[PDB]
Amino acid sequence: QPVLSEGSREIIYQDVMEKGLPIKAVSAKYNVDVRRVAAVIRLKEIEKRWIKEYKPLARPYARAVMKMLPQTVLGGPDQKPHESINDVHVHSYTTQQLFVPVSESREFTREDAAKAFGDHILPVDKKLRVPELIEFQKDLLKEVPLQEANRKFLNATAASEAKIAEREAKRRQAVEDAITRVKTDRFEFRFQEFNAENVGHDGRDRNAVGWRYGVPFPDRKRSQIKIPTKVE
Amino acid sequence: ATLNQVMRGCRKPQRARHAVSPALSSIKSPALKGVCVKVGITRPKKPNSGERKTARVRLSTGKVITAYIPGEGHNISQHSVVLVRGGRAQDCPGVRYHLVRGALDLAGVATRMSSRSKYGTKKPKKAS
Amino acid sequence: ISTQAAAELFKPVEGDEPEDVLFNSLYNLRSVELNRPAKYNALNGSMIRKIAPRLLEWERSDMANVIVIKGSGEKAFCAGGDVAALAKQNAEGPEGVKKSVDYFGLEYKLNHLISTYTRPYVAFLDGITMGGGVGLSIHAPFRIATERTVFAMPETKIGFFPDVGASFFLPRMPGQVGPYLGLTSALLKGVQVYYAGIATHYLHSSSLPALESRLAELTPRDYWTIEQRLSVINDTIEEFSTGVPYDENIEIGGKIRLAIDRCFKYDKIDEIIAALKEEAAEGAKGGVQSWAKNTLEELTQRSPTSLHVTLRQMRLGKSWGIAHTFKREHQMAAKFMKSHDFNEGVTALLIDKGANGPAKWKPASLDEIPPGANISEDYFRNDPEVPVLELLNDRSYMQYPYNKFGLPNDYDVKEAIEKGNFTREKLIDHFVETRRGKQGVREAVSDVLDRMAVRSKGTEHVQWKKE
Amino acid sequence: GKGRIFQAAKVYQRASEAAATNIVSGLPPRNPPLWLKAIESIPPAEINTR
Amino acid sequence: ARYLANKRAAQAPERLDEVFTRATIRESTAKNTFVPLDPEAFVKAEEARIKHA
Amino acid sequence: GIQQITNMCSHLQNASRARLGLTSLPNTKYNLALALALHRAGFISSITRGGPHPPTPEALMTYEPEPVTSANVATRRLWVGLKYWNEEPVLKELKPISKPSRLVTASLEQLNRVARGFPAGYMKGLQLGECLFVNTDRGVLEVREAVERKVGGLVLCKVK
Amino acid sequence: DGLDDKGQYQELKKRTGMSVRQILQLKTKKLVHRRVVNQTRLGKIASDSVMVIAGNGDGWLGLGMAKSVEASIAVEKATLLAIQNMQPIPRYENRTIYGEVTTKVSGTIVRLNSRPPGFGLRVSHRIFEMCRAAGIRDLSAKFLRSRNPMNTVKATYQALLSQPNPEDLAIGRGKKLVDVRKVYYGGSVY
Amino acid sequence: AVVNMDPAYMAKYNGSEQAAGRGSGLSEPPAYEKTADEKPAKQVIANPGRKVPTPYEQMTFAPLERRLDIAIFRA
RNA sequence: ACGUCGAUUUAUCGAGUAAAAUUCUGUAUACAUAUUGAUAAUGACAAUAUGUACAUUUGUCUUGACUAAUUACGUGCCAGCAGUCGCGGCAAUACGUAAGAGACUAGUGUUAAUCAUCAUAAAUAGGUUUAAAGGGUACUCAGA
RNA sequence: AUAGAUGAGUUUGGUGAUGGCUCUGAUUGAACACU
Ligand SMILES: [K+]
Ligand SMILES: [K+]
Ligand SMILES: [K+]
Ligand SMILES: [K+]
Ligand SMILES: [Mg+2]
Ligand SMILES: [Mg+2]
Ligand SMILES: [Mg+2]
Ligand SMILES: [Mg+2]
Ligand SMILES: [Mg+2]
Ligand SMILES: [Mg+2]
Ligand SMILES: [Mg+2]
Ligand SMILES: [Mg+2]
Ligand SMILES: [Mg+2]
Ligand SMILES: [Mg+2]
Repeated sequence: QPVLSEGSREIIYQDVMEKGLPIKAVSAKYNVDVRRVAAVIRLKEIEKRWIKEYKPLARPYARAVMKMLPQTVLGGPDQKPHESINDVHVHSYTTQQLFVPVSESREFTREDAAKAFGDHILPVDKKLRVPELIEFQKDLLKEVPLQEANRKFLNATAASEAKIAEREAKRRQAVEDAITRVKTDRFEFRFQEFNAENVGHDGRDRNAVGWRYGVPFPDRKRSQIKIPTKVE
Repeated sequence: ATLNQVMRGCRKPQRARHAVSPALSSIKSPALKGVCVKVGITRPKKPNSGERKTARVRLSTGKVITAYIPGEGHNISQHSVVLVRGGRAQDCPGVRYHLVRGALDLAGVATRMSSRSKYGTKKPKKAS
Repeated sequence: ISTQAAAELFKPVEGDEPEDVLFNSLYNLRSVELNRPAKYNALNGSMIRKIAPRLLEWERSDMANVIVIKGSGEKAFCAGGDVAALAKQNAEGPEGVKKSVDYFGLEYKLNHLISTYTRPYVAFLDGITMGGGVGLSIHAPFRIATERTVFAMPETKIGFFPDVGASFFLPRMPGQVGPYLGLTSALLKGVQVYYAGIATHYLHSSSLPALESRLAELTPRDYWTIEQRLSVINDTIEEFSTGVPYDENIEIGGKIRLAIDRCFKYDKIDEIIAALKEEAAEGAKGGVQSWAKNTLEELTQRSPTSLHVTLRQMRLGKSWGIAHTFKREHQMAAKFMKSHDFNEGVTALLIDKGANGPAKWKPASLDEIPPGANISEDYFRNDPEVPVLELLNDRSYMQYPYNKFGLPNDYDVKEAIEKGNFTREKLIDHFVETRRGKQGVREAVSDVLDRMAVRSKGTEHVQWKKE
Repeated sequence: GKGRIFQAAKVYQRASEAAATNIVSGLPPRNPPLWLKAIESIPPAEINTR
Repeated sequence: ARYLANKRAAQAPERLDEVFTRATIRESTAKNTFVPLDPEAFVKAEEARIKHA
Repeated sequence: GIQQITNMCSHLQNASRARLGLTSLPNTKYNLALALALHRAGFISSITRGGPHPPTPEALMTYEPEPVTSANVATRRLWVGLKYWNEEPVLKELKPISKPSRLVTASLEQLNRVARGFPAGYMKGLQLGECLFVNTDRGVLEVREAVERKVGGLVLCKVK
Repeated sequence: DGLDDKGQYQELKKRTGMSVRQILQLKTKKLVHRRVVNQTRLGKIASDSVMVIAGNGDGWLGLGMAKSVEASIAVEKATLLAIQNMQPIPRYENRTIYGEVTTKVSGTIVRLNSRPPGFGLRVSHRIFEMCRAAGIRDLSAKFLRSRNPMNTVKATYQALLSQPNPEDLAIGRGKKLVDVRKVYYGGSVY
Repeated sequence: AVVNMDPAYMAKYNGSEQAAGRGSGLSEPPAYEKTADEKPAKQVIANPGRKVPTPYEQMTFAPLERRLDIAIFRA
């Protein structure tokens, strides 16, 4: 598959940082996955650090390798989209072969199909990473002026990022409110609060805090992973 | 069987199957030590023919069994402390045990080059 | 109209029997049985509100491939609407008159749906079919008559007019038979309904249960055109034909048929009766003195207003579309509830069922109406207080899309003679083989030639009479 | 159960399915039997039903 | 909340598309389960007594 | 009782195995409720209670039965019209689950799992064409009709 | 093109009506190979009975059985006899069968189940060859009563031809049989 | 595995047309009849590229792609 | 190293990118420093981080089918192999050597045991004419 | 927790059944032999 050009990576960076456009709009604009747009910015930020710290870049290795891989320059010359930004995960519940008997003249919609697979399943209209595109397409069917539909799309996506940033803000703010940092001569003790009664109805609970009493050491079991699972 | 017949306990365990090495299977032991009472020869059954080297061993438990001597040539005789392991000589009735060749008194085949672990033989030690 | 829009439009109103209609769904068949034999399956609001939702629902399914409508008893299929109830409502002030106006809305809304139905629609005329029963049948591509069938529109006798779709079906009928059946309110029985043209096929009353079991087996492909689907059913209905009677002859044929075309071609009732008097008078070359004299006695015993009004729509009905017809009939029938003839005729001949004497029409006779008077103008002027009928769909057509499954009429025989040079007997066989042996083609075609054809170039050529 | 299984009432169904696709994938199916379109709209009648 | 939702579904109206596409079952068969005493039981017992005698 | 449902399940199998157009059943409230459910699912064609002789075939659904009093209750009988399509019966198998020796009851959590081809309890997942009937407080419903109504109950039979 | 100069495919070239180069593109496999014997007035006569399946790989499969005194002549008979007995096998989304099927052949009962995509061919060796040759990719099978090498193939091949047709079941009951998976993704996902 | 869904189809249709007919969808004529008529039939309503097989078999060794030593070799 | 060895059609096929050699890294570990287990104070012993430095073994089973993998020679129902079926009686792919091949590896095989295989005690979920299994009989308390 | 359900060798002149045995999978607070 093709790879973003060296210049294309800058077009994405200069768009999210300088123009401050939402990542969703940049993803839909260039048809680049939101997970890739976020990664390109992280990698670009490191380059700014290296260039700021006067570190030698691997330019000879970069130019030689970029000539061996197909590329997709963004901007004016947009011959094809980079990848599919509307890929939905195949939920195991939706993989079942179900032939539900219904009346001969029923209007079986995607909403009805989600309930058939399960009562807690959502339709594909809600599993998209940029669900604003559907609303944008619904405006074109009504023959709404194009650039006006683009205006609503930006406001919709721009407003959706605020809500996300607002949620994580309150979360992080509520996580530091439960920590009591007491400075001492050597270290800073961090006393975290928690409801010690949330141990389920029989003491067994995944999210409980403590070292479970009635368990022996599993170090002698096969396939006992002892490697760091998460580098946070 | 109706449900009422299953309440009264009609599903009893299947009849036990005799083990290959009862002396070892009974006490959950992988091997047992014993003193040879007799070292002789056994005759194979209908299809096979030859002479199988067998030894009447008295295990530490007290039972007397007939073990098989694997390999070519043995150095055990009356009043020899040899180790016994499970197995059987399929063409010899009554022989339901084997003898480890790298055992206490039984010595492994000296001129063995293939599958030395099965016969308790040390490496030739030529280039060593 | 969606499902909800139909569920809330045809909500059951108080007084509606739960089992007025009996619906059934077989493999490919959807039947509609009118279950009211105590009253000869007379249509009413309760019975119409149950059929409209089903028809709209079956139209959204690709499983239902053949729709059938039939009666319950062994005597009647649908013996007209409940016009007797409307008479009482009409005498309860203006608001009580609008109740009847809304009833005709349901009827016309249903009959329009049947006419523009997007699925094969069959109708078993196993019994008397009058009034509302004619609205559910004439607009269908298949109308099966039987030995028990009795067709008639006795609406001019009660002061009313041909109610539903008669202003679209009768005018574009071979010859002047339409206006005759409407004005005179003739009575056709048995195979005569099949020869006249009202019915498309003719089966026995006992072979209908076997026809349904077969119609349910027919499984058409989703890519077949509506034409193919009708062709498959037409061929199936003809497999159960046991043959028309051997002695029964065409009632309206030969002399009588010609007389109808010579006395029902004018636009004034005065001229029509004037022509009949000549035929009735002995010595006329027609030879129908018996029929003519009987017809006059029947015309002088009906509301003169309905005659003028009925004949008026027969000439205009030939210029309207099926959709525009129902809308006009709505405004047309709405002014009859206010008139005096309808309220008098219904109360005198149906509620009183022959008591107190005959109905007394406001104009005692036609001669009373002076020649220059035009009483047919008021009944064709839409008023503002009556909203225009809002049909369930937007389909319409000037001519029937598929009305060629019945016996060949004058229209089919004429064109066949212009495209070719068939002979007297060679032309009859052309229709027989072209019709795949349909019962009655040899007799029907022969009758048409005997009336509207001559021996132009001896035995070889055959041309029409009117030059 | 000695008698053989007669599938004569399904010749159209069976024959039509065999003509929908070609054995050699990627090629168009060959022309079907000349009778497949003759009885297309004449299905058998229900039999063996007391 | 979980109670009202469940109680609401167990007492919900039938689907319209499923009411307009179901064959009719006469109420004389699907609802006349009660079997009342024969109204003519007394008259029949008197007539049966004469016949048996 | 439940014994009537087992006799009814086996009878409808034998009737469809014999390719009979009509079939009779004892007139009981329990039998009628299951019959209506089968009709609401499209497995049978008609339902009508009458005498020991079947009604007129042509006017089956139009046949108006007489009142069921104590003078003729012993003779009443339910007449169901069987269905056959494509050289095969629509009601081939009617394997029961709840027998007189044991009444198998299912919970809403289990019916949700069985309705999608996954075993639960003493039941097995439903496949293409199969249909399960459950007796609940809201009448004899279908396993999928009982899932929308959020109720469980006695499992009567399984139709293939 | 010199491919078939033995004359074996000539007769088959007429019945099937297709090139010889295409007959070699089929997936053939000798599943069963029995050594039967018949006692006659001239001593035992030992024959080889072989069953061979021929499949196109995209929904066509055929089963052929033959025997002879030579093991080679028997395989050629079944091969040609299996390529002319090919039948279209319906499959859901070109990857699995419709619903569950259970067939019995004289004490050998086979039960086939349709599994979701990506499940794989978690079946025995004989069922793996047939499914792999017909185009089936996700399936589960179990032998309930007996595991006869021959009757297990006859039952399996007979189950693939006894799948419940969803369209016929629908017209029989008068109700739709909407496939949920096709509506959820707006089209079949092969 | 994943499935690509375009918003254009989601906006116009709601998945009802996929159930038309008998549940599986409206049937179309066989292949030996379509081109026989010079006119092709109307396009079937569905998402673009919605009949291509997905290669699940090739994902047998996907878990190995998550290791840190393999990821370096693939970059 | 335009060398060595193994086979064998004496010119073909292998050992073989294997080795040597060259270019890098510094993993376990060693040493050194700092922090830390603990604080009011107390460190038995060690962990963690950083820096520098070092390139160190093969072993075992299998090879008729089940079951992935071959020849040659010797022995001749002998010696022996074997989980099941079985192999060996003078031209043995099954025994014993040699080589090759298949596979696991600081482990590898064997023995013993448990679960599953086994719907092979079947509540879910079996069966009893001829294959293990219908009681000699049905009146009948308890019980279903 | 919605992917989870699998066989193989061996009775017969031969076929199809019934029915055990063994193998294939995982494991041990294990032991022994060669390492
Ligand atoms: K033996
Ligand atoms: K009738
Ligand atoms: K068995
Ligand atoms: K007995
Ligand atoms: Mg070796
Ligand atoms: Mg280190
Ligand atoms: Mg092998
Ligand atoms: Mg060995
Ligand atoms: Mg043997
Ligand atoms: Mg050897
Ligand atoms: Mg280790
Ligand atoms: Mg006794
Ligand atoms: Mg006895
Ligand atoms: Mg014998």
